[PDB]
Amino acid sequence: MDSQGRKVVVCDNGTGFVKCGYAGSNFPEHIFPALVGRPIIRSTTKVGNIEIKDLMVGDEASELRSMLEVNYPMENGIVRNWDDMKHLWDYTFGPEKLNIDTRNCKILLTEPPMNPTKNREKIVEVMFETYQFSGVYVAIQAVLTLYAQGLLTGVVVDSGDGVTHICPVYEGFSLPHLTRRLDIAGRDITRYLIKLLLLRGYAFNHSADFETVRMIKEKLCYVGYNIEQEQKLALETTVLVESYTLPDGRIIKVGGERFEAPEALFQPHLINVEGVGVAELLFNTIQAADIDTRSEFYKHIVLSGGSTMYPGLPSRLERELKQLYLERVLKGDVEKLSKFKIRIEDPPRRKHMVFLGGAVLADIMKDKDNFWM
Amino acid sequence: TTALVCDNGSGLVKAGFAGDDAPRAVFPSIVGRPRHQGVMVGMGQKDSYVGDEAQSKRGILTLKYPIEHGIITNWDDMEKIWHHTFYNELRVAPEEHPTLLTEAPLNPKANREKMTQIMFETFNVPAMYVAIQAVLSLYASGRTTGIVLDSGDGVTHNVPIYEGYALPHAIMRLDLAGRDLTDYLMKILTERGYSFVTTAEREIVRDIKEKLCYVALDFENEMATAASSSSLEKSYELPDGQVITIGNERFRCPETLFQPSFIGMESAGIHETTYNSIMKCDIDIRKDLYANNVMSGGTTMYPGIADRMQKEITALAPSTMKIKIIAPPERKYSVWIGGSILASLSTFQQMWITKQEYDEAGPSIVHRKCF
Amino acid sequence: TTALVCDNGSGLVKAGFAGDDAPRAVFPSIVGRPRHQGVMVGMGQKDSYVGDEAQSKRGILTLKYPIEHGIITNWDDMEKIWHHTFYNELRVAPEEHPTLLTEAPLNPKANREKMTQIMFETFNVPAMYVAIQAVLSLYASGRTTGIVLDSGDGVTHNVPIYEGYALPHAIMRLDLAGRDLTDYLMKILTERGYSFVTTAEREIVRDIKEKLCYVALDFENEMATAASSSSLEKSYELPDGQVITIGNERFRCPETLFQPSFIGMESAGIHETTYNSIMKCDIDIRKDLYANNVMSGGTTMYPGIADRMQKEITALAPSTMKIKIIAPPERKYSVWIGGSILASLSTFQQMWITKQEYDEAGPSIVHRKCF
Ligand SMILES: Nc1ncnc2c1ncn2[C@@H]1O[C@H](COP(=O)(O)OP(=O)(O)O)[C@@H](O)[C@H]1O
Ligand SMILES: Nc1ncnc2c1ncn2[C@@H]1O[C@H](COP(=O)(O)OP(=O)(O)O)[C@@H](O)[C@H]1O
Ligand SMILES: Nc1ncnc2c1ncn2[C@@H]1O[C@H](COP(=O)(O)OP(=O)(O)O)[C@@H](O)[C@H]1O
Ligand SMILES: [Mg+2]
Ligand SMILES: [Mg+2]
Ligand SMILES: [Mg+2]
Repeated sequence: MDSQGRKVVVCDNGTGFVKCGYAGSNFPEHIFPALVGRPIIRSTTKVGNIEIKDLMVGDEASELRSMLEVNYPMENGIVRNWDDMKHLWDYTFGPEKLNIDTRNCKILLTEPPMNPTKNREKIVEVMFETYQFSGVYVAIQAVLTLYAQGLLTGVVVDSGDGVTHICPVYEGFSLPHLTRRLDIAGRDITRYLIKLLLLRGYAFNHSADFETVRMIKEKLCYVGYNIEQEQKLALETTVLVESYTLPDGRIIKVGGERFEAPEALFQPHLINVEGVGVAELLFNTIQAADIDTRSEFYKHIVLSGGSTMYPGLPSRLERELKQLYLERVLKGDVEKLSKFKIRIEDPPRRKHMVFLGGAVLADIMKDKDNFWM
Repeated sequence: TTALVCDNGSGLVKAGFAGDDAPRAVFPSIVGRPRHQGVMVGMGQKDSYVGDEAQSKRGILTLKYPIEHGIITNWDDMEKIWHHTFYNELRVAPEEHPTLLTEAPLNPKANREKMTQIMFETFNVPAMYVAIQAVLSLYASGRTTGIVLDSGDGVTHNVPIYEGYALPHAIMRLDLAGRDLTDYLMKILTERGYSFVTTAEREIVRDIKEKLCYVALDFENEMATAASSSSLEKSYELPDGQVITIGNERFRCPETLFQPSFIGMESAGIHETTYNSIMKCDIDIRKDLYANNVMSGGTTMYPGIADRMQKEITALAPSTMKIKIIAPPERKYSVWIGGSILASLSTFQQMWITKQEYDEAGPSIVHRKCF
Repeated sequence: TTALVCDNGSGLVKAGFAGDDAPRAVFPSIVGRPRHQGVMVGMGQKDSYVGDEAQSKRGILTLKYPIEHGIITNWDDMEKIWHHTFYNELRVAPEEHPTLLTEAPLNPKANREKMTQIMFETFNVPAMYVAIQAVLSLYASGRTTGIVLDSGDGVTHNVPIYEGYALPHAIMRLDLAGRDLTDYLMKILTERGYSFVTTAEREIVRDIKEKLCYVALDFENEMATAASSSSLEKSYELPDGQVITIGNERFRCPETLFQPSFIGMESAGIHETTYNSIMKCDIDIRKDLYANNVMSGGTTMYPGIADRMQKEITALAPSTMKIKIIAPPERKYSVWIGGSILASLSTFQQMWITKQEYDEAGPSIVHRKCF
């Protein structure tokens, strides 16, 4: 912490989850969803004795969502409802949760790359025009991964809730032109899972329902390692079928949808998106890099963001890269592939915007923070 | 006290102490400027990387050479190379140590003057001397007669010497040398579809040339065989593991030395150029300039290049006298070894340039001690 | 009897009968295959659209271009384009008509050989020839000497010519052209909050490149003035009726040609490339090339490109030389009009690869007869 005793905070401003903690903490103290919402009377629900404020925000708006019409202020990394966005931060720093409650302590911001410039600039306005912060910085979202991982060279794969990014960094140099986006992220996988359950005859349609299929997604879904083996095991045997309990207690059952939904990351054509799956977009990025740098990117693939948590994703991802390298570099000279040293950093800790390297290793007291000006 | 010996070649700098048998440091004469913005703390970036530090990191660095065709063209890089030479490779304080430098012949006098100035005016050397690269090779090969053939990365030059006396009027120089054979290889590889482009890749094309190319003993016969047999095709493995197959290209590259028309210039090949030099010398000494044809420099390392020379010179010379190329194993460092001899010898100390004389007379002194 | 002139460049295919003044047909070299399952049995038959159908149906098609950087990459799709060219677009069957194809320099020879094999085996043409695209552009001008600059969709290259002699060593090429300028526009529009990502939408971003972008005569003045006011903020309609409007993105894309470091390539821009090629030419040619820069190809259509290029070379070249830039009004068709002139030429009627010569030598004949 500062020699002035000031504290420093990180907000990921995540499109789905705000994630907050003090500088140097190995954990966030508070994880909560970015929902903001208003009370709505619904026929299908008994109105409780629990008091509902005229604006619920954050974790409270998630548990009481059954009474609430909920918005996300952030979509695909761009603020799309600026008033709820203000109210989400006004909740974050208030007496509740991360009670700094003050101008004096510093905040780090994380912006996605290739972000429409006005989005960045309005944040830098309100941080100094409303909270009147004493210290602010906006960091390249990709580099924070490598700071936390303790690396300087590697290609960062960063699938959040809103958008997926790939960003190479080579020995600390930013290579910008090798940036890529893929418009598949945790939100689209959720909507696609809604459709897959609709075929199985469960209807979900309320905004309060979106959180429920997210909780389904997080607990039952996984990425197929050999997609042919998953399909045969679904066709031949019943074991993939598993139960879940909805809020009203309906004991719904879900089957091969557990893997058919996450697979969209490798097959964007299952959703409407026309492109290439995460593995092939990652491979084309490395192949575009200058020829000597490729040798290191294959050894330092680095994973970030909650949509990378799906069981088996590192294993599936490694398979597609090995097969791509066999097909297109070794030109099918199969036995040579024993020489292809490839490695994926997939550390089980993977809310990978932790703050240690970005704050305390960058300043205890310094002229780097932007300041009131 | 011990002198330093330094061969400031375009291509590879070679430096070491006098009286040692081989250079103590060899490193590429490249200064790299990072072409991308750094973003990380703890990176340790700086305004430039040099030598092995640059070669080993070129995926970020726009490599440029300071020396073009044997002329120093950017003193603000060359000063950094010399700085790297003394303090990082040899780890020596220069003000203690006099130094023998090298130059090619027919090099513009402004280059030699600025070079001697930088030595006294910034590194504060006690004393120094400038020797012609060719001349040192006869020291290395231990003899006092021969037409020296020396070919670096940036110059090919020929210097007939007899009875210890040089014949300046018969000096012949060509700018076709190792780098133009690298660009040529980089051009012709486009025929097989390898699009090597930009400076960080040119160093890879060099690594192919430095390992797969060879000199044909009968060019059109090798062409006909390459056009009909895969025996001459070889394969090389790129840094990402993409293998490539090379053939016909392998010998069509260094053939350029014997047919400079391949790179578009109408000067005669090195064989005709060496023969011209002999035929321009005095009649009596020709009979043993056809012996003692001493090769030097890394561009003479190609397999068979000694033999192709012997064949073609024999086809040009009268048959009643005998050609014999001299081609040491050490020839890549022969120039430096020749300096390592010369700087160690007695009878050289009284003919350094010394800082007292330099400040008295200025850099125009080089034309009155050196050759 | 009559020859066919067929500029199978990347981007837009151009074909027509020799001697005609402008192409009979031009259409995009794209093959469009359906990205949804074909399910309306009946009219919805076609499994692969080519050309103007694919360009039109693009909403449902994954368009792809079978020529990448001037190198043909999918030969089955390329065959469909030629088949479309002869039987559907020209409506003349190939068996009676010799074909003039044309190609960029330093392409892999395998491209030239297979293109010929397809011509004799599949379309069964009487004879054919493969001119280099640059000299065709020089013919169209009615010009005996000049330095040609073709800037296609996929390749930009300089070829200097004097008295109709070519200078192969001075040929130089850059793989940056109208495609990568479009892909860069398809990034920088995201800075403003649009998003184009599908292959069909890349056709819309090309369209806006043609209509709104221009080369800055003074880029840093243009940047500073663009920040002052909406005076540049031109507006354009998407097919959906969404309206987009653009500021400094108008010139930042064209500027990539002069500062390739925007797309991260290390090569110099087209101005410094042009001057570098003249410096490779023989010295007495140079004065006459400065008076006869001839621009060609669609990428040279941007407003002000002739003036900007003149300014850059005038600064870079010796101040006594009179730099002028030949930018014909019709220069988009210059390559095809040049072919139409060559295929009419009474001397050229000997130069064809005639069928029996391929029947003798196989595909390798192209390296004997063609330039
Ligand atoms: N264990 C898990 N398995 C699968 N998905 C998860 C898991 N944990 C979180 N997610 C998903 O990851 C997304 C949130 O990730 P996060 O990194 O917080 O995105 P952002 O930081 O951009 O808000 C949500 O879609 C959430 O459902
Ligand atoms: N084994 C080899 N085969 C072919 N060419 C070589 C080989 N080794 C080096 N070369 C070429 O010979 C050149 C010689 O340059 P160098 O010897 O440094 O010149 P100088 O005589 O000025 O020191 C090298 O730059 C390289 O291009
Ligand atoms: N004003 C313009 N009119 C037409 N095409 C233009 C214009 N400006 C730029 N272009 C671009 O020029 C390219 C067409 O060049 P093309 O004729 O294909 O060259 P080549 O056929 O030699 O490859 C396309 O990318 C097109 O967008
Ligand atoms: Mg996130
Ligand atoms: Mg040397
Ligand atoms: Mg063209």
